Amino acid sequence: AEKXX
Amino acid sequence: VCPNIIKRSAWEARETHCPKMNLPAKYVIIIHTAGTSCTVSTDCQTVVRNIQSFHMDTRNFCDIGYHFLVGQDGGVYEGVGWHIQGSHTYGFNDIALGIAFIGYFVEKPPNAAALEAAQDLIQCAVVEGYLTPNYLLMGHSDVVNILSPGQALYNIISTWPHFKH
Repeated sequence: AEKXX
Repeated sequence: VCPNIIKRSAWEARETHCPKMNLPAKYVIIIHTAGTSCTVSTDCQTVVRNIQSFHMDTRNFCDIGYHFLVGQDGGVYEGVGWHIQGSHTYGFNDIALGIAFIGYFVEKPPNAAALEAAQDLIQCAVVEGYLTPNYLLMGHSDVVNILSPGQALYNIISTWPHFKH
């Protein structure tokens, strides 16, 4: 997994 | 029609109040958990439960980052569901439904039951209006620098309709 961005 | 779908209550998900996902999503991003796999439903729930707590407790996400997960048991597990923001891909958490195959698939691909369940799921999303008809399908690695969903799995989805080449 990568939240926000 | 739509595959069964095992809900959060079934795998005893912790309670949260996270931001809503605005439907319909424009993309579908394929991911693998890169962890252990599971071929029986009770084993998969435990795996999902631990992921939620890993994401929440160590990655500090609001909840499990996936919208749904798929097991080698041919089961579709509810992550945060269709209505909640995701925490799976930078810049696409509000516009992309993140679907993770439970397991590690660089050398070996998910079994037929898993691959099949994943597709029935995608089909359902369109039919139900959760996904735009012209949606784009992409591999986690096409979007961001990350080791997902794994080459073996990548080769399979790249032959899928809507896969963005």
